[PDB]
Amino acid sequence: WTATSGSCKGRCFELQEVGPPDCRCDNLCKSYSSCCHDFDELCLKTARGWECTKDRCGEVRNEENACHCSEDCLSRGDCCTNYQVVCKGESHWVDDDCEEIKVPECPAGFVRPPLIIFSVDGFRASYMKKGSKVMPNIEKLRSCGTHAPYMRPVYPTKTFPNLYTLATGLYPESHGIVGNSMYDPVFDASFHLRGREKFNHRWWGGQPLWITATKQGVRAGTFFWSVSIPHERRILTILQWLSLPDNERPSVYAFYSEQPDFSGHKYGPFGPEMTNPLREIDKTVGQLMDGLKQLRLHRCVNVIFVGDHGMEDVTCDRTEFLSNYLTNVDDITLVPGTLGRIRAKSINNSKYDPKTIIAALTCKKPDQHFKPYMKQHLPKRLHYANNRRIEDIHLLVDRRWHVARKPLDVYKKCFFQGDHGFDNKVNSMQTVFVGYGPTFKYRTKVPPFENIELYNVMCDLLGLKPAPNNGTHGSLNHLLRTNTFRPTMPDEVSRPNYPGIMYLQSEFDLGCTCDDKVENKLEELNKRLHTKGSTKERHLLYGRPAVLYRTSYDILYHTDFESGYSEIFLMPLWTSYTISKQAEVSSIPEHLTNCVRPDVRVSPGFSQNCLAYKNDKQMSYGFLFPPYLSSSPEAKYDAFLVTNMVPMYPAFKRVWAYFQRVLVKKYASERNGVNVISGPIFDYNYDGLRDTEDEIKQYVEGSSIPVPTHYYSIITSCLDFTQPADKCDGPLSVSSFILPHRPDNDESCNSSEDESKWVEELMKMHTARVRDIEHLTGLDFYRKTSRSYSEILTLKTYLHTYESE
Ligand SMILES: *[C@@H]1O[C@H](CO)[C@@H](O[C@@H]2O[C@H](CO)[C@@H](O[C@@H]3O[C@H](CO[C@H]4O[C@H](CO)[C@@H](O)[C@H](O[C@H]5O[C@H](CO)[C@@H](O)[C@H](O)[C@@H]5O[C@H]5O[C@H](CO)[C@@H](O)[C@H](O)[C@@H]5O)[C@@H]4O)[C@@H](O)[C@H](O[C@H]4O[C@H](CO)[C@@H](O)[C@H](O)[C@@H]4O[C@H]4O[C@H](CO)[C@@H](O)[C@H](O)[C@@H]4O)[C@@H]3O)[C@H](O)[C@H]2NC(C)=O)[C@H](O)[C@H]1NC(C)=O
Ligand SMILES: Cc1nnn(Cc2cc(C(F)(F)F)ccc2/C=C/C(=O)N(C)CCOc2ccccc2)n1
Ligand SMILES: [Ca+2]
Ligand SMILES: [Ca+2]
Ligand SMILES: [Cl-]
Ligand SMILES: [K+]
Ligand code: NA
Ligand SMILES: [Zn+2]
Repeated sequence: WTATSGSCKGRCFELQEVGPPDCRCDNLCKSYSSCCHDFDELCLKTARGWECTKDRCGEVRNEENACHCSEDCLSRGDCCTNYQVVCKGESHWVDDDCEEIKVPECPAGFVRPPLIIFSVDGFRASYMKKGSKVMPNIEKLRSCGTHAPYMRPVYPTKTFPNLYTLATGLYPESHGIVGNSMYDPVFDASFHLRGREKFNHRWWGGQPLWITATKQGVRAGTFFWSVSIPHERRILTILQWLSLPDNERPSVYAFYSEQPDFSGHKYGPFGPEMTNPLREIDKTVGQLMDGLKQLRLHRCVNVIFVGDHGMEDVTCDRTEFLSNYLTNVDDITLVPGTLGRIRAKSINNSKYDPKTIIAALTCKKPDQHFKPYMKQHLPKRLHYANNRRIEDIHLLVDRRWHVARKPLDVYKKCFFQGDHGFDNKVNSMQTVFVGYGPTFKYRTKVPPFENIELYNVMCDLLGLKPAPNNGTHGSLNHLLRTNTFRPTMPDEVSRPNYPGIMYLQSEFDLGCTCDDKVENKLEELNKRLHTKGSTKERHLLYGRPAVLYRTSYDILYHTDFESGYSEIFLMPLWTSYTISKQAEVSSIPEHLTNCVRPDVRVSPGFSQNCLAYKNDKQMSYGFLFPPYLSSSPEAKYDAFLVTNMVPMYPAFKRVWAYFQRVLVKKYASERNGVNVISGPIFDYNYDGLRDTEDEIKQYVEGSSIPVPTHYYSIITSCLDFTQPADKCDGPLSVSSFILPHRPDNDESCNSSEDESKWVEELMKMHTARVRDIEHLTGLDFYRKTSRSYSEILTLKTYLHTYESE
């Protein structure tokens, strides 16, 4: 209930929104159906349009008018944005040459440069080049400011998850807005774009930028706009707020455009009808910049032009129907479209089995355009599992496609030609970033980066301390002229032991065997030196990783590789080795096929054993340092040490062996040497963080050997590939993966074929940032380089996406 017969006089777009049944005059009153009776008359004036004309110059102020052309308007802050151009012979901002903004040039009384976030829904990254002729204002922001070729959205590439990630720096699984539509089973309530439940604050986790600002004494304009408030009115409202007295004036604002998304759905990302919405957005940016220029704020404000996601071609005919795969289709609820989320229609259904639903949806049609997953098996780079609002069963849908439950759903609701929501690596889902102003760099292009990083930078721009978030603070320092954040490397928590030879062969009763009783002082001092770490600078090129949690571990040196061996998990946390361009792949000799050798530096009690693997009919083993890449027949023996062994399903060993035998050498050949660090990951609770030992749900039968959920590798070389990996003078290049350690290859529909036809594609699907591996292991990599730490943080957030240009 609203007493809508209070008034909006003097209250239009009030920043402190008032409590029911007192009526409202804020940005969102329309959305709540709670505006005072006179809101439209007083706050949504339209009389005479949005532009000054020659006859209106120096007019008498008429309060009915949408904006003003009178002499007093500038003091008041409510001139039409083109007032100085029409009435004072000024030029439009877009027609002025750009000039470096070295320092904020702000009116007296401004304590910090304001920040204006200009957010555009569905603005696909390629619009910057493809629409450049019709977007002169945006092109000036882009060419004169700092820009990335594209910005990576989060998954799912929907509006609400992405705007709220922008606001918070958090993955959807952490902020809780995991879709445009959601069921929370704790609340037993549903969240939808249309309706009232989305207004409840219990949906919205983390701490968005406007709250961060308020908590720290920085006033914020309201970020949200009701759809019926015209764009010119949103711009004029921001320009009036900027004219408030110092004590009332916000320092941070957002504008939101529903375009070009709205038209993109109807006409496709590049429909001829798309030109007009792009023109209209540009004119809005123009009105803002002209308006700032009139207020002498155009070299004072930092402006961010940013999108939430792109737009792909998707039509009705490109729909897969679950009714074509499932006989029980009415016993499930599907969240449909450009992703699928499945749960049971009724929690009282005891015969609902997710395992049989997944099997019925797996590799059933030759060109099947979606892939089912238990959410914990989704690529770790999506960070899309650790929320009760995300259903256990997920469908990753191919770009250009929809999934629906039954044909009736699609023709009882062709309407649309564009949609979005797909995997956030997909080129069509990429969006835009431009920063322009005194705090951003001048005429600078930066590499693509993820939208989770922006909250930290917006905090830097405003002098705020960010709430804990998923950005890596410092990794975007290269966007900024000043206000950079200078972090220190985290402190190592556990120091390693460096064990020497302390055990006799016969102390080990591991059920292991090796044919190694082979027979010199020239070569014996040599092997001892290698065991003392003489080759370690070749194989540990960027220093040893730091262990950031409490544990007991040993550094083990060898001719070809160095490892940090966990006495708790009975295997390496990490294994590091360098493979030059010239290196040769050899085979495992016949005599060594089932060889596993005791490591006389490590107690039998801290070792794996072969009997456990023999007993465990499901589990086999592999090696972290590949025997195939040994430098010599003699060095090869080190690769068979029980301390280089890890538990591996036979199905996974196909993957691992092809990676180690074929791909490592291929990358060394393509990149001029590679350094590789590989290791296990344990993430049984799918939270993206390193498990403690008491979280482990599976061990090798009858043993204390924990089974990894994933295996990682980080493959580093010189960015200038004319220099070998081990003699690199400048910036580095990295690609990494987090491969799921699965007992079958059901994920890969073509896995009955030769590994050359499917393994590399699997690895590409599971591409990862070094930072993702750090969260999952509690390690910190690249500790000893000569590069600036900010540059290393950028390297650690890099994701190799394997999309064309
Ligand atoms: C991305 O960045 C974010 C931000 O840094 C990282 O998320 C953090 O991860 C931390 C580790 O998991 C986590 O710390 C926990 O906090 C608990 C207190 O939580 C409340 O307070 C904070 C601060 O105000 C608040 O932000 C939280 O908000 C969450 O929960 C509400 C629901 O009420 C949501 O609205 C909101 O969206 C958000 O949800 C997300 O986080 C939770 C986990 O907290 C998930 O379950 C959700 O799915 C969703 O992802 C909270 O309101 C605190 O109680 C925890 O302490 C327990 O665990 C520690 C381990 O050290 C143990 O020592 C303690 O004793 C304690 O254990 C006891 O409780 C157990 C569970 O009930 C029980 O089993 C035991 O027996 C014990 O009695 C813990 O410290 C932090 O909250 C979140 N923050 C956010 C914002 O999500 C994230 O990890 C990063 N991601 C990656 C990949 O790096
Ligand atoms: C989602 C989400 N999360 N945060 N925002 C605000 C926002 C943020 C940011 C950013 F980039 F700076 F972060 C930029 C713009 C916005 C504004 C969004 C907006 O005006 N709309 C989506 C229309 C009205 O929508 C609603 C939504 C809920 C309730 C009532 C109305 N939107
Ligand atoms: Ca959107
Ligand atoms: Ca975990
Ligand atoms: Cl959704
Ligand atoms: K076995
Ligand atoms: Na398969
Ligand atoms: Zn959309």
